[PDB]
Amino acid sequence: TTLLNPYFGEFGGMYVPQILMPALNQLEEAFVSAQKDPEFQAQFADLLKNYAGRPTALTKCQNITAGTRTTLYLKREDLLHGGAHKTNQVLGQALLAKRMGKSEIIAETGAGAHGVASALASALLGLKCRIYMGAKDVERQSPNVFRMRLMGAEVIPVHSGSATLKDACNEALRDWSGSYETAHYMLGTAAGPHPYPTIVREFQRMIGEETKAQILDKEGRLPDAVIACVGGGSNAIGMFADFINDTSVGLIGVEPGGHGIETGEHGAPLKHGRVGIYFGMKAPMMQTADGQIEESYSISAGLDFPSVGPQHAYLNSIGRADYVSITDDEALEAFKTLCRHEGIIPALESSHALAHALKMMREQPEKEQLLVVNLSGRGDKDIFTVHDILKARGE
Amino acid sequence: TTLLNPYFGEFGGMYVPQILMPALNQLEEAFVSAQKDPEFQAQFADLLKNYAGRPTALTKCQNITAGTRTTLYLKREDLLHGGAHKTNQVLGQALLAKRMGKSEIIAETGAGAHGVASALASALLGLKCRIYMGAKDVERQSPNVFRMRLMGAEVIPVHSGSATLKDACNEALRDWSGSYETAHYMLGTAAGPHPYPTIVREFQRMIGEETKAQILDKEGRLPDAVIACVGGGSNAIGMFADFINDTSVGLIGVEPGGHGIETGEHGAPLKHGRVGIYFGMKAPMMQTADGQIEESYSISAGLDFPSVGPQHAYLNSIGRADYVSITDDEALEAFKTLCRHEGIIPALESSHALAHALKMMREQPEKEQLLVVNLSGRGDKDIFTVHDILKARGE
Amino acid sequence: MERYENLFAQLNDRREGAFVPFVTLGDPGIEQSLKIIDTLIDAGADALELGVPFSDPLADGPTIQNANLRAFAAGVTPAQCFEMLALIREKHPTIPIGLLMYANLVFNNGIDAFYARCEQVGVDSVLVADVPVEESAPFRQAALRHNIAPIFICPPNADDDLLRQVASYGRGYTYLLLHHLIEKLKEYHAAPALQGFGISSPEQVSAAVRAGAAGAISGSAIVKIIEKNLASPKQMLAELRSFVSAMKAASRA
Amino acid sequence: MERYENLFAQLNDRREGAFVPFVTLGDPGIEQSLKIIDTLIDAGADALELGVPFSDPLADGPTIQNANLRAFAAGVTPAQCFEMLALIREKHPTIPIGLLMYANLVFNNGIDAFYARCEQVGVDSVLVADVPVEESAPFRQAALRHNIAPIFICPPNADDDLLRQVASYGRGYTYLLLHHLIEKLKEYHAAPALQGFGISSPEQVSAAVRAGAAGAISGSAIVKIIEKNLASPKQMLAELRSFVSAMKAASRA
Ligand SMILES: Cc1ncc(COP(=O)(O)O)c(C/N=C(\CNc2ccccc2O)C(=O)O)c1O
Ligand SMILES: Cc1ncc(COP(=O)(O)O)c(C/N=C(\CNc2ccccc2O)C(=O)O)c1O
Ligand SMILES: [Cl-]
Ligand SMILES: [Cl-]
Ligand SMILES: [Cl-]
Ligand SMILES: [Cl-]
Ligand SMILES: [Cl-]
Ligand SMILES: [Cl-]
Ligand SMILES: [Cl-]
Ligand SMILES: [Cl-]
Ligand SMILES: [Cl-]
Ligand SMILES: [Cl-]
Ligand SMILES: [Cl-]
Ligand SMILES: [Cl-]
Ligand SMILES: [Cl-]
Ligand SMILES: [Cl-]
Ligand SMILES: [Cl-]
Ligand SMILES: [Cl-]
Ligand SMILES: [Cl-]
Ligand SMILES: [Cl-]
Ligand SMILES: [Cl-]
Ligand SMILES: [Cl-]
Ligand SMILES: [Cl-]
Ligand SMILES: [Cl-]
Ligand SMILES: [Cl-]
Ligand SMILES: [Cl-]
Ligand SMILES: [Cl-]
Ligand SMILES: [Cl-]
Ligand SMILES: [Cl-]
Ligand SMILES: [Cl-]
Ligand SMILES: [Cl-]
Ligand SMILES: [Cl-]
Ligand SMILES: [Cl-]
Ligand SMILES: [Cl-]
Ligand SMILES: [Cs+]
Ligand SMILES: [Cs+]
Ligand SMILES: [Cs+]
Ligand SMILES: [Cs+]
Ligand SMILES: [Cs+]
Repeated sequence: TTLLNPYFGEFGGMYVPQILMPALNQLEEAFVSAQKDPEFQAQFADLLKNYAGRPTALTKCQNITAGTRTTLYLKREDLLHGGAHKTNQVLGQALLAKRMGKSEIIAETGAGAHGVASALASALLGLKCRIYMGAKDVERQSPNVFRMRLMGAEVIPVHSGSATLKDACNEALRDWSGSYETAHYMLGTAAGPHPYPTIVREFQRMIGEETKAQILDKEGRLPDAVIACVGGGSNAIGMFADFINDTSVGLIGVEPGGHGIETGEHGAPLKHGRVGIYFGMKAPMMQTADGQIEESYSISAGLDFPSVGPQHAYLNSIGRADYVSITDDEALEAFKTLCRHEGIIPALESSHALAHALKMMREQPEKEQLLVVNLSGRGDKDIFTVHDILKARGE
Repeated sequence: TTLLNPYFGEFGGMYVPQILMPALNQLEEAFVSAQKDPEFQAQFADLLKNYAGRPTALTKCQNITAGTRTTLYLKREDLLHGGAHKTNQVLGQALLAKRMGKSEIIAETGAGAHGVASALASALLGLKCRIYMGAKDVERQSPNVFRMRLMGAEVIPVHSGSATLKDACNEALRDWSGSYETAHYMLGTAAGPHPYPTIVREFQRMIGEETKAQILDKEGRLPDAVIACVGGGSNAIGMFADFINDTSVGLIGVEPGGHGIETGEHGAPLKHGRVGIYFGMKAPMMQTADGQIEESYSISAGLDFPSVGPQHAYLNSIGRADYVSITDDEALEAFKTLCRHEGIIPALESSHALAHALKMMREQPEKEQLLVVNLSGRGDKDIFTVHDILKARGE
Repeated sequence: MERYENLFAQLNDRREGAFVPFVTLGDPGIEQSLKIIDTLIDAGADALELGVPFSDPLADGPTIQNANLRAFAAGVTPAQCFEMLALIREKHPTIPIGLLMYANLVFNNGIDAFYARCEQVGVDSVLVADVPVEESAPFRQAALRHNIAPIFICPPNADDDLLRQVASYGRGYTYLLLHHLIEKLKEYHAAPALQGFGISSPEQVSAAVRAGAAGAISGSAIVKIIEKNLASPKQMLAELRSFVSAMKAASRA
Repeated sequence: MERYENLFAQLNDRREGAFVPFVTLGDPGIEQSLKIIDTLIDAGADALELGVPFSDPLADGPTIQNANLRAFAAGVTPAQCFEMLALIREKHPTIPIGLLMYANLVFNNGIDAFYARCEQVGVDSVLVADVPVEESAPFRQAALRHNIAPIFICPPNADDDLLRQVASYGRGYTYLLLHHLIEKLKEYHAAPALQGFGISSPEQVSAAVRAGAAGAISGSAIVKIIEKNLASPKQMLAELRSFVSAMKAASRA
């Protein structure tokens, strides 16, 4: 029994051990309550504005579209406190936890941006935060690990499974089942069991709402397309939601193509995987013929997840949204291009979305198109990775 | 002959070789023209809003003042594109250069934030940017060096003198004297020869203007004091300017105390140096008995400069502004405190201002006071430095 | 087949509790796994609960996480697990064999086909760890169409609506995890209840039976013994046998 | 004293250009510096321009930057420079001695006191590199009160208002850096003009004199020679002498 529909067509659901079902039901009820509560909404708005800095800019990028009939805007989630869109929904989830009377936070992270967002929200709001992170990630994300710890978070390394994001995801769920009377699980994407895909969308939807208002103000019409990268699906659905009913507006999600789809080393389950059940949801997975969950791959840690949120799988299935892939090399070029020609250093995750928009422009340069790319984060965290590549490839 | 007064009482002037005087006169005229030009103002406003993200948040910090009668707000220049206040005035100076028909930019940097701001502004606006940086700084600021280069800037190492910021400052001036028909010198603080102290103030004054409007909105009155760190003086004067004529509002500038004033290893010339002539201005200097310019010291690279802008020296002299110092250890504590209790990682420069406000609160905890600290930048660049210290001191 | 019902009938006529151990199939290898399992049965196991190694075992703690690692390290696959199950049933016609599965392994090649294969090799029940009763319909349907008992967990945070659902939907036995639970389950004519709550000593089995449960499941203590004796296959079996005998002793009274 | 005026009068009566070299005081050490300077004079230097090592020489390129390093490396201080100047004047009563200073070193212990010390040791002029005519009032006042000529630079980007100011304010000689400049300077009764624009060969001196300048200043080429011959103090002097003689030859015609 639920208050809201746990499914998007065939995809979604609540595929957790029975023990976790009261936790999910509790959270759903608290969310439904909160959404009707003007006091909660005011509190959330206050934090978004005065703490996180919303609304974020919408920047027109003239240099990179010169000599074409593409007009390109970037939604500047890179400027949000914390340096990525992740901060929006953590503030709402942190308030939900408080509303539920919980005093502790669990959160998974790989790259680290969600972990940092979870830690900063916990520091501000007086919650005790533990972050589960595959040991492999801990090893590679010393910076983010230290930011979290500076902010008073406990980072717990995960050695189980393949010791990465998925296993980190698994670990967070395990902990929550036994601690959910005291702890809230602050899931960091629009995936996992209901009600998370719904909550995360609603607590990210201001991205698209602001974009719409900003593009009407500047251009007097809606965009032809809005384009976002897809790790688990939060930044994309945050951009898409307010446009779903605007049927003229294209919704384009960009999965990581890795070394190339044909290599099998990618993170593009929506278009190149098949439906399975994992992480509490029925969704496209990268899986072995036998039904074991595969390891994904992307140069971008934030996109390196072998599944995708169920709303995206649904929007694809009915043709409302289209999903494409962008390889490591394409993302890197888009990264360099934005630094050089607009003076903005984008997250390598966000660079995938940018690369697809640049492809739309370059492939058909006399096509009139008004595009918005969700620039989900800044790329300070990526400058070493990019440096090491450019140096190894000889530039 | 000038259009505007080059002096603030005894301090300031235009102490450059004769060859540079036409460059300064040209720049002054272009500035006076631009300030009267609604088209220039619109262009500048556009970049500040839609590119840099202004207005910046004003965040009330409740956790760190609990149990005292201090109310503390932080002006969030840490959220500006680029991660520091430096971005504001580079956008205006870049437009001035264009207005003057210049196609190249020279800029000094030590820490690197100004260099990065100069590079990003140059990338956006199609200027060729070279950054002079003491070799010593290049060595220690690999990250910022790479950001600049990613953004297409040429970083030129300076081995002359002590191979640091001052010498970097010297180098930029040398270049400009010979190239000023083609190049604009984008000075990165409110110091050097007129008209720079004036231009930089006016192109940073939105900090204080926004603060005033924000504090009236939230509190219904002006602040008791506004507090800012002082490297060369830009962020502080940007915060102070719109409050100068509000005589009830305290204006508090915080110089780096280093290892302690009594050690001589600090960067606090306004209160502990003496007036000299250097870098094109008559201002307080750290100098030897013989009149050689001394090396300053601060844990914070951004504050490590042995002089200060002339407007600050003047405001001090007449008692309108008060200047204090904060040691390395005080700044570090303030850094840790803000991370832990508000979830904001401040620049170590900005941490000096925060530390002084925390001192005002703690020393007199029943004193009712409404304070604003200018949080001039975020402290991602400092996490390694802080890590290395905490590890070496054993935490 | 009626393996669970026949077992419970025999145990009820001998005033006797069930003792049921869990082991991971192919831990720490196929041949040793087969020998482990034969030792459990020879030592008094009333039934078996058998895990299939899975990449992402959400409901398992570190003990069984490592069991899976050990199995994967030996290259154990689901198909190999079905081969083993056939060999096990061929040796042991009456012992109830339940699987503990993760949903993706059941869903992978079609839910119906999975259950059909279970029936072919002589499995008696399937507990799918990450399918709550709320999502269970296609699993319990396929199970029943192929003569497999769908097993449901009754957790310590259960309510009355859940108790009716578990009672109605489950067969073979109810996987417990108190007297409110046990009596309501009986009131609702649920499959006989086995207590599985960290049972690791003979007293636990006794205490379970006394509370009105039909027996006890030792979901982890067995793999611990496997874990401690890796370097000594011989001693492994001795300790296994020792443990099971003790546990089984505690169920006769 | 009237050292500049007397020099120019003698050179005008011998239809002769001035040649004036620059060196950094104490480069590469005090004793060697004193010997360097005596070599310049013995080889035909009409006057001297002498730098005092400073931490931050804004108007200097790398040649002289390194000269300062060399001096500091020898621990040369302004007080030591004044000691040297006294010894130089004591040996050479008539040669005009000008200093090239940075403002802070003049301002440090009081502007008046600096100029008073210059007069005491027998200096004839001071050019302050980072003081434009616009800021020059307290410097040119103190200079004149102590019988020191304040020297001003007339740059290649000068205008007519600047030419009148330099003409009016400067004494001893005008530091040039064309015929528009030279003739306007004379029209405005400026101190005699010395060309100082990268003059590094005898022809330059000739060309300067022909344009109507009173002579030429070799602001850098001398220190280059110091720089090239560090390892060989003996040869340093020979090359210095050689160079100065050539330069000086070019001024007789
Ligand atoms: C700037 C930026 N841009 C885009 C993305 C992609 O994530 P999306 O916007 O949710 O699709 C990330 C994702 N980053 C992760 C992965 N977070 C994550 C991904 C999948 C499952 C669980 C997770 O915690 C993190 O842990 O911070 C990001 O940081
Ligand atoms: C975040 C932040 N907060 C405060 C400061 C202090 O500078 P202020 O606000 O101008 O007083 C800095 C100064 N940083 C320098 C020094 N810049 C610099 C300093 C002195 C002379 C020339 C310079 O380029 C830079 O090169 O980026 C900073 O980055
Ligand atoms: Cl709402
Ligand atoms: Cl509402
Ligand atoms: Cl381009
Ligand atoms: Cl810490
Ligand atoms: Cl901890
Ligand atoms: Cl765990
Ligand atoms: Cl609306
Ligand atoms: Cl419009
Ligand atoms: Cl469209
Ligand atoms: Cl469409
Ligand atoms: Cl597939
Ligand atoms: Cl559609
Ligand atoms: Cl396309
Ligand atoms: Cl078109
Ligand atoms: Cl204006
Ligand atoms: Cl105007
Ligand atoms: Cl505190
Ligand atoms: Cl580069
Ligand atoms: Cl270059
Ligand atoms: Cl230079
Ligand atoms: Cl107003
Ligand atoms: Cl109010
Ligand atoms: Cl006050
Ligand atoms: Cl006051
Ligand atoms: Cl002093
Ligand atoms: Cl006053
Ligand atoms: Cl005080
Ligand atoms: Cl008070
Ligand atoms: Cl289980
Ligand atoms: Cl039943
Ligand atoms: Cl000079
Ligand atoms: Cl004269
Ligand atoms: Cs365009
Ligand atoms: Cs993905
Ligand atoms: Cs904003
Ligand atoms: Cs307070
Ligand atoms: Cs300073």
